[PDB]
Amino acid sequence: GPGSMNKPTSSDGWKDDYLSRLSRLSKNQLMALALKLKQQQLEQG
Amino acid sequence: GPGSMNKPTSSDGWKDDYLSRLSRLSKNQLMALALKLKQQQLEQG
Repeated sequence: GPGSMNKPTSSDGWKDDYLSRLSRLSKNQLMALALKLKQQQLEQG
Repeated sequence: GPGSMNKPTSSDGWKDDYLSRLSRLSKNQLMALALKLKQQQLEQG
């Protein structure tokens, strides 16, 4: 395997781990994260 | 024209309205929003 995780690399199974980790943030922290994500997708392209 | 600055100081106010609207979403919906932003910033740039 690729590491401690049993899942294959580069597959869309990262989305379940992203929802798993996102739920752990406080209300201010999830807002700071989503804002930091939003400004990146605006400055790209 | 020159690339600097990437934007003027004007119209930074979208960020405060983005925080204001992000706080209104349910636990599942704020994660769907952040995931929709994440897959875009991974495909872009």
